[PDB]
Amino acid sequence: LNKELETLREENRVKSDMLKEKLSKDAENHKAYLKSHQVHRHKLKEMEKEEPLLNEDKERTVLFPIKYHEIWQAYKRAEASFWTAEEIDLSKDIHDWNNRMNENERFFISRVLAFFAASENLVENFSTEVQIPEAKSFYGFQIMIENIHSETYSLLIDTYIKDPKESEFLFNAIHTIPEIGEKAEWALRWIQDADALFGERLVAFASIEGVFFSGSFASIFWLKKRGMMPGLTFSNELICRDEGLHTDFACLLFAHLKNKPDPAIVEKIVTEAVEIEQRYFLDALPVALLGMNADLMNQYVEFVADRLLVAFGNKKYYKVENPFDFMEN
Amino acid sequence: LNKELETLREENRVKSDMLKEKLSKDAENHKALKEMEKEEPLLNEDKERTVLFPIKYHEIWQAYKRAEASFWTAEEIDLSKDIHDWNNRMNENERFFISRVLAFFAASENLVENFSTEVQIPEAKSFYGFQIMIENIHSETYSLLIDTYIKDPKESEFLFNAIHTIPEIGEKAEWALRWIQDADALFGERLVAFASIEGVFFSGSFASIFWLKKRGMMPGLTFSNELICRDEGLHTDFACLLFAHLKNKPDPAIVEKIVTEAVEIEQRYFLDALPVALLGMNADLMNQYVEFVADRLLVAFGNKKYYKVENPFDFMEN
Repeated sequence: LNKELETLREENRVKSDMLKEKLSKDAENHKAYLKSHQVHRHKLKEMEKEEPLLNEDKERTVLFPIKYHEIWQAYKRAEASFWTAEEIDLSKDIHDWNNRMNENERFFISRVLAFFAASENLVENFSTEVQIPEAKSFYGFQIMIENIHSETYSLLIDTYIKDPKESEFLFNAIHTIPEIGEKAEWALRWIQDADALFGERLVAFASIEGVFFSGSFASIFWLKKRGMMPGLTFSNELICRDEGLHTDFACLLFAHLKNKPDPAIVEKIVTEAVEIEQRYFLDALPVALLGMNADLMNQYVEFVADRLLVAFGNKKYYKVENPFDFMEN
Repeated sequence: LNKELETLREENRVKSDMLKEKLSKDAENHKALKEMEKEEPLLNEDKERTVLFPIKYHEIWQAYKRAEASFWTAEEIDLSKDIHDWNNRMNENERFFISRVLAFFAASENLVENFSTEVQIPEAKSFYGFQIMIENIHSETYSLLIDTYIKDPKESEFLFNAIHTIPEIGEKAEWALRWIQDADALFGERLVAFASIEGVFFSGSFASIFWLKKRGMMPGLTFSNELICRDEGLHTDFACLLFAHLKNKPDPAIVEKIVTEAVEIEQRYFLDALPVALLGMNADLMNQYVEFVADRLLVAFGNKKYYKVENPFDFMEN
């Protein structure tokens, strides 16, 4: 019952709040920062109008001579990976859901799906900006391929849970998770607020594809090890692959930026993400529920962020290592 | 030389201007609902939904799947016998008309900024997402093509210079600022203008290239030109489908007038810039096709056939 859940959250109530606190005074620490940099950020955001990645090269309509090979190469690498939800064999799955997965497992996973099927930016704040065809291609496909992800998670939810009676409780007891709110505030902070430099939004976006969900991906690769939910594992593999292709791209584009953000920010955006992500599992879904070690999970998310930081130019802040070998890929 | 070109434009100088004039006083005739818009289901989020499956809008969805299942890349286009036919089978007149028709394709924000952004139904967003993605492959294709047949950028350059002096581009431009880029421009009207961009504003080139299929040539081109057309149709049809869900539809007069102004700029594309004669076609029949195409769209929108002409081509029977 909720009993164990309680014990489990309890074991990680201390660490949770250590974070739950360590975020709060970030809504302020921010107002503080911006307040005293009103002048500086103006200069940057003003020079923004001069980043090649952000201005049309009207000396071009040929629409081929490949100027940005590195980018293009990213488009092709992803155009070549197209896949639909109907390639997902979901047969042995329904079986393992009732005769192999215990009560604890049928819970963790159900919730982790409900998460995926919940979480404008890509299009309206990025695909619109960026004046190089090479990149627009990548983004278009990114938006298109992410819509297939969305279909997938629902198909899945809709395959395993056949009693909407539950499916309903499920989604009700999912919008009370303090993490959603916190994630929300994390976003209004670096993304939805104007006067928010492009380069900073790139770090926040890559953090959404590369950090804000690395915890669920691995949790599902764990089910692969104990050979189960074959269909899920398969979709969960293609998706992860994808969100990686996507994260890497942000990095690649960051690189073309001339006026990059202050390393401090790059590190702080990522960092605040990690903390909300770890807090996902030391509060809402305990990885213990499916045989995982909370300490190692926390450690992975840190690894993942660390990895991203280096991709961005900053330096490993965590300095932890890959606590999982099945995520070696 | 430019001589024949002149004779050809000449034969259709009278008809051209008839139109060239019949557009001008449209920038004025124009100068001469949006609140309820906020109440069209297609335009408002149904927050009583996250499940992101229960298929509410089957008609739409069906459109998405029908198009998700048609995915194709530029690298499936065999462009071998093409390069051959471009030099040893196509005459001077043909190398010209086609070159220019490619340069056109490779020139012509709306789909996304105006539309994909509006329309609060997932079923539709999926379709649009794929639409934007698949249209980017079209763009790549036309350039690949241009880049395969024309290997001397020295030409490729003249080509693109003597292509931005075409009065049609400007006119098409004004046609757009009129129904699309101007604010206070009802959604339903922009749908008619958008469908006109996928279904009418380029029907003339598609057919012109299906004509090369008849006389068996440019096999690669014909093939790409087939998949693309198929696509832009899937796309046009969709607009119609969405128009249907609208509760406050535009005044039939507008629906007819937007389409109509399009047709005229489209016909004028070939009675001024590229004469279909150049590749053995009959300007009278072309003009007649564009009219057929528009006519067909009007009925799709609910209006009535304004031209009443018929399909002057059997190879476009599809």
